[PDB]
Amino acid sequence: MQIFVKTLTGKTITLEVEPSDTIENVKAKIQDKEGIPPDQQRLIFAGKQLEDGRTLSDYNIQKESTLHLVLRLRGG
Repeated sequence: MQIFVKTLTGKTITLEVEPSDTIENVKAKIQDKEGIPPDQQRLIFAGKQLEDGRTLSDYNIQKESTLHLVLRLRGG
């Protein structure tokens, strides 16, 4: 399944992942493309932060959805 990722810079990028992918493996995909360490990024959906070791299936995230990519800093 594919989806779109939106950052604070208003950048939109599409990623290919499996519904059984772990928040880790997925972060790895993000790091590989954005080169941003996973320890500096946080992923949130449905107002909830994804926990490490869990699969997407855990979080009813279906195909073609918008994921929120937040950096280490909460904001300005």
